[PDB]
Amino acid sequence: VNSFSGYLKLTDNVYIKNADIVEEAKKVKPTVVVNAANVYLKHGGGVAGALNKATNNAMQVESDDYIATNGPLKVGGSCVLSGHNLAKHCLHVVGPNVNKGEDIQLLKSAYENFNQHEVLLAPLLSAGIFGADPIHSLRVCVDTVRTNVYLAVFDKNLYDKLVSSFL
Ligand SMILES: CCc1c[nH]c2ncnc(N3CCC[C@H](Cc4nc(C)no4)C3)c12
Repeated sequence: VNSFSGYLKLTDNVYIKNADIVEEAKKVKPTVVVNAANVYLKHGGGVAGALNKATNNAMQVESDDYIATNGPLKVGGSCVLSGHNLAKHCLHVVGPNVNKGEDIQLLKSAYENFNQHEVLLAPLLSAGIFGADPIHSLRVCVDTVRTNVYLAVFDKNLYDKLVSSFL
């Protein structure tokens, strides 16, 4: 038993809700919140900009130190950093950005990072400003992630299309 509420169960291990991941995060304090990161961990907009703003820019300060030490992430890769006031940990995962021409097949690799964590609060990778089809992202998610994932979908209209179209 865990503390997530109001989710619809899609599969054995994947759940979905219409929710603001920031507000969902501040209420659950999950062990892991996933950030929709880029390779530079520049949290300017989308999910990342929202999570970072909610941390009072502390996520960005920590991220800049991480990059200065380690260099950029790989597309499809991830790193674990602090969750600040939102979660114990933030898993920054780099899905491919279609608006940069990155290979959508890397989306499966991106979701594989979720399997290193037993339970996660997460957005749909490569959705939103990353330019992928969210219906496809949900499919790859269901077919790749084996751990328990609670997907927060900000847009109510999108949430309903994803549920109604889910096979
Ligand atoms: C500000 C956006 C936001 C606020 N609060 C949220 N809560 C859940 N999801 C959210 N996003 C919508 C946009 C796309 C994003 C997915 C994705 N961005 C990139 C790059 N690649 O994928 C997810 C949000």
